[PDB]
Amino acid sequence: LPMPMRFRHLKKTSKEAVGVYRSPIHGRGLFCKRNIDAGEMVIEYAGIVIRSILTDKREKYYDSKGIGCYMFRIDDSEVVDATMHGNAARFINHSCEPNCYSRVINIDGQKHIVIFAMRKIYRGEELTYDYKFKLPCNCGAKKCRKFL
Ligand SMILES: Nc1ncnc2c1ncn2[C@@H]1O[C@H](CN(CC[C@H](N)C(=O)O)CC2CN(Cc3cccs3)C2)[C@@H](O)[C@H]1O
Ligand SMILES: [Zn+2]
Repeated sequence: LPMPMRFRHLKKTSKEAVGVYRSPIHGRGLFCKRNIDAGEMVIEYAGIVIRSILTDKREKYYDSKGIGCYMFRIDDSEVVDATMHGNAARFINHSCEPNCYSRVINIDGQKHIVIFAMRKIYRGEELTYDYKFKLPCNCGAKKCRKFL
């Protein structure tokens, strides 16, 4: 189906497809509640598209209030701040053998970060994507890069 058609009514279907639980990779993670077909649009990384130059001061503010800072870097100029207006996608952990990938899509003039299933994902599995950004990696994959 064309990309703009696939983006419509994710809020309703993502509440039934995924859930947030403790993760053995790190803290909390996103897990699937039912089998997700390969190529399927899982969830949007919801939040506010902000200027990248403002992330340093925004993260400093959040850290000073004891509020966890959830951000997804679009490019050198833009970042999605999911701290206040986010959804369950903000808990997606990194893996060197991910079952998901991130993409910046443009729907009716507006930018959205969406998560796609790279293979069929089975009930109970944690959803992961490759983070592009040393920090030690705990994905546990055979072909682990050992750092994020
Ligand atoms: N494969 C990995 N191996 C090791 N560490 C990982 C991996 N993959 C995600 N990580 C960590 O997770 C952060 C990305 N986070 C994803 C969700 C996280 N699991 C959460 O519970 O909130 C979001 C940031 C915001 N921080 C809030 C905090 C809660 C507790 C301590 S800090 C976590 C990353 O920057 C890392 O520090
Ligand atoms: Zn890894």
